[PDB]
Amino acid sequence: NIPTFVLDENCNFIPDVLSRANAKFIKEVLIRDSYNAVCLANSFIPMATQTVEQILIIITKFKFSRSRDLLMSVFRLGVHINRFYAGKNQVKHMITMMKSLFDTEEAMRQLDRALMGLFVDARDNSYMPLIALSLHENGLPDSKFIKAVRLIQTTVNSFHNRPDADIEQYAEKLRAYNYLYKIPKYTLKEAVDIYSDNLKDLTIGVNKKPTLLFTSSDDAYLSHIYNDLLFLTSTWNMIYNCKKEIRRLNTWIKYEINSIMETAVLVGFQLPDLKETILDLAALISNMNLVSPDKELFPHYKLILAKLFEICIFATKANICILPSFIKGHLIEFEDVLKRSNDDEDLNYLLLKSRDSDDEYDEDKPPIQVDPGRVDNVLTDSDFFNVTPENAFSSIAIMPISYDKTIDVEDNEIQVLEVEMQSLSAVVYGAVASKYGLSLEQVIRKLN
Amino acid sequence: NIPTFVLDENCNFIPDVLSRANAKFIKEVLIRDSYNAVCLANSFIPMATQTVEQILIIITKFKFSRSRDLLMSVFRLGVHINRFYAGKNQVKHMITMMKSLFDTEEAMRQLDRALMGLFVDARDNSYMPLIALSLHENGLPDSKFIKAVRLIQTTVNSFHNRPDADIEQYAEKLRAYNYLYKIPKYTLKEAVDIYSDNLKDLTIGVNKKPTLLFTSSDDAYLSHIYNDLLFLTSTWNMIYNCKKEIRRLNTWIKYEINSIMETAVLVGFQLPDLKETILDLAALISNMNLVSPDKELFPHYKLILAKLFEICIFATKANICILPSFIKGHLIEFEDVLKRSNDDEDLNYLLLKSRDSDDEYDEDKPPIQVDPGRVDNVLTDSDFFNVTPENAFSSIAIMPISYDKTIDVEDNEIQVLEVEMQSLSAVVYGAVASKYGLSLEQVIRKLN
Repeated sequence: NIPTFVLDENCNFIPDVLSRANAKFIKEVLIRDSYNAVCLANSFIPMATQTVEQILIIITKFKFSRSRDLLMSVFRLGVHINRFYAGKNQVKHMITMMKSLFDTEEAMRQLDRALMGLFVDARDNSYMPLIALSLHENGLPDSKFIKAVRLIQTTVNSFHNRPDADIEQYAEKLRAYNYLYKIPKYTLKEAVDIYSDNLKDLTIGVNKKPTLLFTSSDDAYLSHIYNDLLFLTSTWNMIYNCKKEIRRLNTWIKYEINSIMETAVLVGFQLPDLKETILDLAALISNMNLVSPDKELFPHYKLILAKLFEICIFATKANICILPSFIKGHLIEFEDVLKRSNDDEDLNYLLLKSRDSDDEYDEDKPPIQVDPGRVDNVLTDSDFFNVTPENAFSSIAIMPISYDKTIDVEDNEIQVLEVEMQSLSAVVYGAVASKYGLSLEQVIRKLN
Repeated sequence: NIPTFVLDENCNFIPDVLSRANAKFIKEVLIRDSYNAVCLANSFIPMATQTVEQILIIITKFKFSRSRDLLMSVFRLGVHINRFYAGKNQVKHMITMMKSLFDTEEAMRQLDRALMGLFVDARDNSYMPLIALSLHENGLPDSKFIKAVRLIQTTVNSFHNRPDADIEQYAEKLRAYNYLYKIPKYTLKEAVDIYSDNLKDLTIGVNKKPTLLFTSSDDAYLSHIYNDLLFLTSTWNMIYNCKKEIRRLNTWIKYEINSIMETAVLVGFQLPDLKETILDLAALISNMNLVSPDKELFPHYKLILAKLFEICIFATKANICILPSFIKGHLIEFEDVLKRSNDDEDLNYLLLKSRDSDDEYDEDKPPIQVDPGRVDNVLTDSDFFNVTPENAFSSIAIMPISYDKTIDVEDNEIQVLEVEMQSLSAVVYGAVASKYGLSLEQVIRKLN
């Protein structure tokens, strides 16, 4: 389904948005079909946010399937940010090009004359505010676009409308370079050919004013203006919806960025070497949230995405299984076991194999991993945890981690219990203790 | 790459876990490569949780990509629940089979005799705690298993060890029906063939006592015991880890189920006809959470999985774009706009275009969708929302919805601001109002 003209060596990431190195990382980790889908979803073609999501399928090669959960979130975010940035620059140029059609009195009077010609039998003068005065970036939201097109369509009894056979199928090419564009009911293939070039030009950002039929000749006057107005209104509606979709991307991005902070902290539980990277990430997101409501956030997006790719690359090279949901589930279990634990039971007993465990063979004495009275710390498993000796005894990056537990329903309101987890660091300390054969007290004693 | 024996028409879901209609739904919405991967990930082959995840890729046919976000979470959960159930039943049988090898006094004396023979030159009696007394379901965790195999390996100085040709690559087939099994350094291909059969039977659940080479032959005795002890210890280590992984799945499932409640609520924003289904889901999850620890939760898992599939099937039939992350992002933006608004700006003003908005054409008066002073309510878009007239004036299923906003860092500690969102219901009544040509006031007055 992928058009060859959206193929790109950098997966269509703008240099200002993502580094060459990071763009290469994406090609390294995805299977061919997924890479091609990302190319299309990240391409110059205007599309609604839901269309981006349908196309965007992120599938890693088998090698990197261990860190899919992380890579998917980050890559998705990157596509959103890229479309946001690219989109803004694109619609700006579209506005400049479409505005230039009638930015002189002579061009406006030409349009005035054409409108007068087509609307010669009009019931009233509604074509002025609905069409004539709405050919700008705020002029034609969906609701007003529908009315404008219906009004144009009433003028078919003022000229001999003889649509080309199969013009509907013929005009389908007008979405080749633009999936946001709503194709109106054109009548002339001659007109559609011109609008095809116009729309392609608008997407590419070609420095060439749009062509209209009624300003290229004098022939078949009214049918030419009829099709031209359909083009003008649909294209301005498309431009309006570009601005709307850019707003929708911006809104999503801010939430994706705030929510991924917990993801990064959870990754840092599996790979504590990332501590400084994660804290740097937190500072970047803090600075982003500090900004006044009116301002442009892209510079923050750029830095944040870069920092997120640092985390992905490291996590991928570590070759452990990055499963933030699995880790959080086990942090919850740890707190629950701790909460129900007895008083001849400290964290050392709960988190760590006893030193002479391998001397125990009694079946009624479950070893620690299957003992419901102790903790199966998945971070003692080499597939879920690694740290260098240099960072083994540093504090971890931490933020408040909680989850809401559904406990009742009152009519339409679901009741929950917030479970705040405040002893999380212990499982990481327990992982270090296990790796290096120490007690918890010994590990903690690394106050430094 | 998928083994032939794991291909299945119900995606290897146990009937008691998932209905045949729901298994068919899975087959309907996934592409073939994804369906086959799910078949393997959901198969009787013992695997570590991380191995399951590496294999489990959920890819929808393009027709269903609109709801991929929901389907991915529910199907993943389903596989986890299935593996938990199947796994518990399977390891119980494995234990019964392996236990039956030495459950009579005559069988025990034969083993003791075998043991003394092989360990004739042992330098202590550690073969008793490490091996003889650890042939049970709690006997051989990884740390002990390593020591046990190392001890067995020392006995090659007590017999003529001439390992078969090409045995270590030949033994590779012992993981065909078991990916959790650790393959030890066997020496005899006659041994490996017996163990291949044993392991295949164990995974399938064949009511047939395993075979040992030293109790089935006479020839070259000591090398037979040597291989048999490697089989016994590795198989019991595998059984122990089965128990461990079952516990890991159970831990993960509880968190997936609690977290998906919010996902379901968000889907209900887009599809309020699901309100009663969502409130029933909350009651099921509440019941599950009520259960004292640690009882068997599968009856609850079963019901909850079936209720989630109801949500999936309805959302998919609806053919709208189900993006909980996107929706939550826009709930957050609505809150912010609401907070920034003044007393001249009521919800009706913030959420709905004015009556005569399509008469307005001034460029310097941005229409509602691109006006930063008002809300672009994505639920007025037919791609994101639908409801039947019968449910248009029912209140939505609601739960507390919050997000942590990262605002500062000090040392290793990340500081956040909890943002709890009130008035979320208004975006739905705003969608209803827009859908049916009503004011917000006209909607809210009709609510109970």
